Amino acid sequence: IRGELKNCSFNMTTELRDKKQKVYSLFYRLDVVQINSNKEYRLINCNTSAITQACPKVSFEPIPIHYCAPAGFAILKCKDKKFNGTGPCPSVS
Amino acid sequence: RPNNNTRKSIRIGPGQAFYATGDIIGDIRQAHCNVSKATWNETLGKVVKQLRK
Amino acid sequence: VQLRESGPGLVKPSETLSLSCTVSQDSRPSDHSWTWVRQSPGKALEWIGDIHYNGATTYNPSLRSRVRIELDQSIPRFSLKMTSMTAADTGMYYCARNAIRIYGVVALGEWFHYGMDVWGQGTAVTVSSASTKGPSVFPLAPSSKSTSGGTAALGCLVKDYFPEPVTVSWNSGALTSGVHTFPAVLQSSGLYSLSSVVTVPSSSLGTQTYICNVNHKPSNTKVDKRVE
Amino acid sequence: ELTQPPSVSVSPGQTARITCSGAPLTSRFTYWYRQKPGQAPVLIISRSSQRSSGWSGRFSASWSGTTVTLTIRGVQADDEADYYCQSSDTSDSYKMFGGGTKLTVLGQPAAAPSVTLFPPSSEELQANKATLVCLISDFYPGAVTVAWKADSSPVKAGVETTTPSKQSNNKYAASSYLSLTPEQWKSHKSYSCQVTHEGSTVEKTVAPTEC
Ligand SMILES: *[C@@H]1O[C@H](CO)[C@@H](O[C@@H]2O[C@H](CO)[C@@H](O[C@@H]3O[C@H](CO[C@H]4O[C@H](CO[C@H]5O[C@H](CO)[C@@H](O)[C@H](O)[C@@H]5O[C@H]5O[C@H](CO)[C@@H](O)[C@H](O)[C@@H]5O)[C@@H](O)[C@H](O[C@H]5O[C@H](CO)[C@@H](O)[C@H](O)[C@@H]5O)[C@@H]4O)[C@@H](O)[C@H](O[C@H]4O[C@H](CO[C@H]5O[C@H](CO)[C@@H](O)[C@H](O)[C@@H]5O)[C@@H](O)[C@H](O)[C@@H]4O)[C@@H]3O)[C@H](O)[C@H]2NC(C)=O)[C@H](O)[C@H]1NC(C)=O
Ligand SMILES: *[C@@H]1O[C@H](CO)[C@@H](O[C@@H]2O[C@H](CO)[C@@H](O[C@@H]3O[C@H](CO[C@H]4O[C@H](CO[C@H]5O[C@H](CO)[C@@H](O)[C@H](O)[C@@H]5O)[C@@H](O)[C@H](O[C@H]5O[C@H](CO)[C@@H](O)[C@H](O)[C@@H]5O)[C@@H]4O)[C@@H](O)[C@H](O[C@H]4O[C@H](CO)[C@@H](O)[C@H](O)[C@@H]4O)[C@@H]3O)[C@H](O)[C@H]2NC(C)=O)[C@H](O)[C@H]1NC(C)=O
Ligand SMILES: *[C@@H]1O[C@H](CO)[C@@H](O[C@@H]2O[C@H](CO)[C@@H](O[C@@H]3O[C@H](CO[C@H]4O[C@H](CO[C@H]5O[C@H](CO)[C@@H](O)[C@H](O)[C@@H]5O)[C@@H](O)[C@H](O[C@H]5O[C@H](CO[C@H]6O[C@H](CO)[C@@H](O)[C@H](O)[C@@H]6O)[C@@H](O)[C@H](O)[C@@H]5O)[C@@H]4O)[C@@H](O)[C@H](O)[C@@H]3O)[C@H](O)[C@H]2NC(C)=O)[C@H](O)[C@H]1NC(C)=O
Ligand SMILES: *[C@@H]1O[C@H](CO)[C@@H](O[C@@H]2O[C@H](CO)[C@@H](O[C@@H]3O[C@H](CO[C@H]4O[C@H](CO[C@H]5O[C@H](CO)[C@@H](O)[C@H](O)[C@@H]5O)[C@@H](O)[C@H](O)[C@@H]4O)[C@@H](O)[C@H](O[C@H]4O[C@H](CO)[C@@H](O)[C@H](O)[C@@H]4O)[C@@H]3O)[C@H](O)[C@H]2NC(C)=O)[C@H](O)[C@H]1NC(C)=O
Ligand SMILES: *[C@@H]1O[C@H](CO)[C@@H](O[C@@H]2O[C@H](CO)[C@@H](O[C@@H]3O[C@H](CO[C@H]4O[C@H](CO[C@H]5O[C@H](CO)[C@@H](O)[C@H](O)[C@@H]5O)[C@@H](O)[C@H](O)[C@@H]4O)[C@@H](O)[C@H](O)[C@@H]3O)[C@H](O)[C@H]2NC(C)=O)[C@H](O)[C@H]1NC(C)=O
Ligand SMILES: *[C@@H]1O[C@H](CO)[C@@H](O[C@@H]2O[C@H](CO)[C@@H](O[C@@H]3O[C@H](CO)[C@@H](O)[C@H](O[C@H]4O[C@H](CO)[C@@H](O)[C@H](O)[C@@H]4O)[C@@H]3O)[C@H](O)[C@H]2NC(C)=O)[C@H](O)[C@H]1NC(C)=O
Ligand SMILES: *[C@@H]1O[C@H](CO)[C@@H](O[C@@H]2O[C@H](CO)[C@@H](O[C@@H]3O[C@H](CO[C@H]4O[C@H](CO)[C@@H](O)[C@H](O)[C@@H]4O)[C@@H](O)[C@H](O)[C@@H]3O)[C@H](O)[C@H]2NC(C)=O)[C@H](O)[C@H]1NC(C)=O
Ligand SMILES: *[C@@H]1O[C@H](CO)[C@@H](O[C@@H]2O[C@H](CO)[C@@H](O[C@@H]3O[C@H](CO)[C@@H](O)[C@H](O)[C@@H]3O)[C@H](O)[C@H]2NC(C)=O)[C@H](O)[C@H]1NC(C)=O
Repeated sequence: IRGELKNCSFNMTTELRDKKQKVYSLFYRLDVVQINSNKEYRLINCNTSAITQACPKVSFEPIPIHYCAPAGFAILKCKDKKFNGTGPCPSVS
Repeated sequence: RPNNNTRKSIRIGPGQAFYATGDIIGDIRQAHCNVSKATWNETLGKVVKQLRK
Repeated sequence: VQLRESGPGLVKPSETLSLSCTVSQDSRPSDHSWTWVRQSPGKALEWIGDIHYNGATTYNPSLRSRVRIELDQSIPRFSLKMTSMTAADTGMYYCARNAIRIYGVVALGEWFHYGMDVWGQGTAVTVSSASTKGPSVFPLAPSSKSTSGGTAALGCLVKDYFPEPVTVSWNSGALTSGVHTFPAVLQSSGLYSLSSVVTVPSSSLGTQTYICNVNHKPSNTKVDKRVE
Repeated sequence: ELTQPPSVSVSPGQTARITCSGAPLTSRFTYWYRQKPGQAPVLIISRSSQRSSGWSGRFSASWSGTTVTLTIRGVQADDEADYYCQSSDTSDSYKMFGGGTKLTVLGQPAAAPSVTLFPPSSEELQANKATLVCLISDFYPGAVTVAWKADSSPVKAGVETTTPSKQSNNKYAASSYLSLTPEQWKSHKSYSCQVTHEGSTVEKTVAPTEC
């Protein structure tokens, strides 16, 4: 003077507990909300429950996990292609 | 997601490091999903055929 | 890369007018959107309708009652129509390309505008009834004051014509090193009286005495006349 | 439905200021373009993405609040014409043009005529009306009277004149024409025109004797 993220300045503790530091950061909308000329915001979760950062080197990719039975147990598979809801399955494994 | 996010690590005490969105590089572009309209029209059709009965 | 307007340039106060703009050598004219504009005789520019290859029309709400714009599909050459309101609106109308540079994905809203980048040659139209009479070919003559080179007076004026536009050329478009053109007034009768002077080096003019195009305007009456 | 100043003047070689005020200055940038006499407009400023628009062609522009600014470069020599404003609306529908400015550079010298007058010769005088080719050009500004004389004294008479229009580097022109019958051209006197701008103004005599 297209706007859905906001340039946030705020005051945050540093390495030393005594001193403080001011740095900027960008946050997506809805993750932050106003309070009451210069807008003032707050994280949407600080109102509710606590917060913990996801680990930096952790893959959230779904990989195949197999479920298998314990001794004396067995898993039965419905090999019937048409299987309306559930009922007696003629082809079991 | 076309956004080019830069990594800004700022420590908040020892060992701990918050990973903030940095400064964006390139014009802001909204994230999107592509669906083959041809492929989608038939998948939605076979369901209403099975749902018919 | 280039484009020129096309179509008739006068109108009776009633009825509609058709103007077409051809564009060629464009490397990709599908995405680029097009538009018309006008400049009233009182030097007040304005805007008319946006048109695009998708089939989107929207014109100036102060003019929507008359304007209806259409795009030809086979080749790039759009046209503009104006219905009832035509008097005083006339003056001169331009053809321009609304440059659309896109940076993201279409249909989402990432297609910010570049504005006008290439315009047409710029044609003129006026509404005033009456008809054309045609130019009367005429020479104004020179005087051999001195054998040696000096300031040169030349003439190939014409008294009458009705359409305001004018076509004049010297030696059939060869040397425009000193061509001049000056407008004329209505002289109450209606027809204007435009004259064109040229200033070429004068010393000894024998076989290369130069010529005048006199191409005429509403009805083409090209009368090439040579000066003595 | 926007506002633009029609007439601002500034010193040559110095910076200048153009404004265009309106409400929908949030939807689609600004634009301006320049209109030379008898020529098509050209892109003064463009937008390739976000801030990189004004930059280094020269010019540069600023957008304060309601009105925007076209802070042009330092040199302003001869780049003079009429400037408008484009832009679109908040609903993207239609475009409004609200006029614009015509800037003029000072420090240029005054008028200096140097055009010879032409008389009607051959072809015309043999039809029905010899008429009077009585023209002159090259001047700035206009308002100088040609005052065509009957013998050696300016007869007011009765013929039309044209309103000056600029060409090339300013230079008001359009000239002035006259129109009498041969019963007055071939019967009254020898004819001669004049120029009365200010101070020193020179002109040329007529006379016939072509045959
Ligand atoms: C899911 O499906 C959707 C479908 O909707 C997919 O969406 C697609 O998303 C991609 C991005 O992921 C997006 O790509 C973007 O393309 C645009 C446009 O570039 C294309 O068109 C250009 C125009 O060519 C014209 O101009 C050139 C140069 O003048 C001429 O050489 C041409 O002949 C042609 O000229 C005509 O038009 C001009 C302009 O009107 C006139 O002046 C001429 O007279 C004439 O009429 C092409 O140049 C360009 O081609 C180049 O790249 C392609 C692809 O790599 C390549 O094949 C080709 O060989 C060539 O090398 C494209 O074809 C891009 O603008 C955009 O990003 C780029 O530019 C961005 C902005 O400009 C930047 O640079 C300027 C320069 O100074 C700067 O000033 C700006 O500040 C800015 O930084 C920039 O941000 C980017 O970083 C890039 O540089 C994208 O590349 C598709 O459009 C979009 N598709 C649709 C249909 O929406 C989606 O991806 C799918 N998801 C998947 C696949 O999973
Ligand atoms: C439903 O299933 C689909 C399909 O599985 C699934 O989509 C997959 O999603 C996962 C993540 O969840 C994707 O995996 C990520 O890929 C990231 C990008 O790199 C990818 O492509 C590389 C292309 O390599 C080719 O070309 C290069 C040059 O361009 C060339 O050098 C190569 O030789 C090759 O020809 C590919 O290489 C890469 O992964 C392998 O190889 C690289 C080295 O080449 C190696 O570094 C990798 O570890 C790996 O061996 C990958 O396929 C990738 O960035 C990302 O994380 C890794 O890299 C980051 C970058 O810093 C590191 O920080 C991090 O430590 C990791 O090493 C991760 O690998 C996967 O590509 C998707 N689909 C495909 C194609 O399989 C959906 O998510 C599923 N549905 C849901 C619920 O989402
Ligand atoms: C999210 O928000 C964050 C918030 O931090 C964003 O990060 C910020 O981004 C902005 C971008 O503007 C950065 O601002 C930059 O500041 C640096 C450093 O400051 C030096 O230059 C200043 C120049 O004045 C500025 O403003 C004038 C106003 O007209 C401009 O003309 C000028 O170009 C500058 O932008 C100096 O004031 C300052 O003072 C000292 O040095 C001066 C050196 O000479 C300068 O000033 C003279 C006039 O005095 C000029 O003639 C000369 O050309 C030069 O400009 C000296 O004169 C003065 O007396 C003092 O000694 C500093 O030198 C500038 O270099 C950049 O141009 C810009 O202004 C913020 O720094 C940055 N935040 C941080 C962490 O600092 C973030 O960008 C955003 N998100 C995104 C989208 O990334
Ligand atoms: C999202 O943003 C990120 C952050 O910018 C983008 O990451 C960078 O993008 C650019 C452009 O796409 C990539 O291309 C180029 O990489 C060149 C190589 O630099 C790396 O190797 C260097 C080794 O030596 C090289 O440079 C030296 C000079 O220092 C030369 O003498 C030598 O011959 C080699 O060419 C390292 O020194 C350097 O630290 C890098 O690790 C760069 O040289 C090149 O720089 C040009 O462009 C810069 C802007 O990107 C500009 O500031 C420079 O002045 C110069 O014009 C350019 O970076 C990078 O490889 C890439 N990676 C990193 C880590 O920078 C990312 O690309 C972007 N996403 C998109 C959409 O592109
Ligand atoms: C981060 O943590 C800080 C501290 O806990 C939070 O508080 C604000 O911090 C900012 C700095 O980022 C303060 O603003 C600055 O105030 C400077 C001086 O303040 C004193 O004078 C002010 C009036 O200014 C006059 O005097 C100055 C002296 O330099 C002159 O330069 C001026 O021209 C005036 O003459 C008083 O209002 C103030 O109370 C002090 O007496 C000033 O120089 C800087 O330009 C700047 O204005 C701000 O005052 C702090 N407090 C407030 C009310 O917010 C901060 O909120 C935390 N994070 C955030 C959200 O930023
Ligand atoms: C954390 O803080 C948030 C933010 O304040 C708070 O979530 C809020 O909860 C209130 C509960 O009242 C929400 O207020 C509602 O908002 C919805 C959506 O706009 C309205 O539809 C609700 O009713 C309105 O319309 C009704 C029609 O009958 C009226 O009867 C009624 O009076 C209202 O006008 C109502 O306004 C508020 O929107 C949310 N904020 C969010 C999530 O956007 C949350 O409860 C707090 N948690 C804690 C700390 O307890
Ligand atoms: C998948 O296919 C399975 C195999 O067909 C379905 O199981 C069937 O489910 C129905 C309903 O749960 C069972 O009983 C039915 O009952 C109706 C109602 O009968 C009463 O009313 C009618 C008139 O409305 C009247 O005529 C009767 O006299 C009764 O008063 C009957 O009309 C049906 O004929 C039928 O008896 C079936 O017994 C049951 N079949 C079996 C044994 O598998 C299953 O519902 C399907 N869907 C899912 C999600 O699994
Ligand atoms: C998902 O994004 C991918 C690109 O990353 C799009 O994949 C490409 O889709 C086109 C569709 O025409 C494929 O074109 C044709 O593929 C056939 C083989 O299936 C090939 O024989 C033809 O020559 C031609 O290339 C293209 O191959 C394909 N790329 C790959 C490697 O998958 C895909 O279309 C996007 N999803 C949607 C919604 O379309």
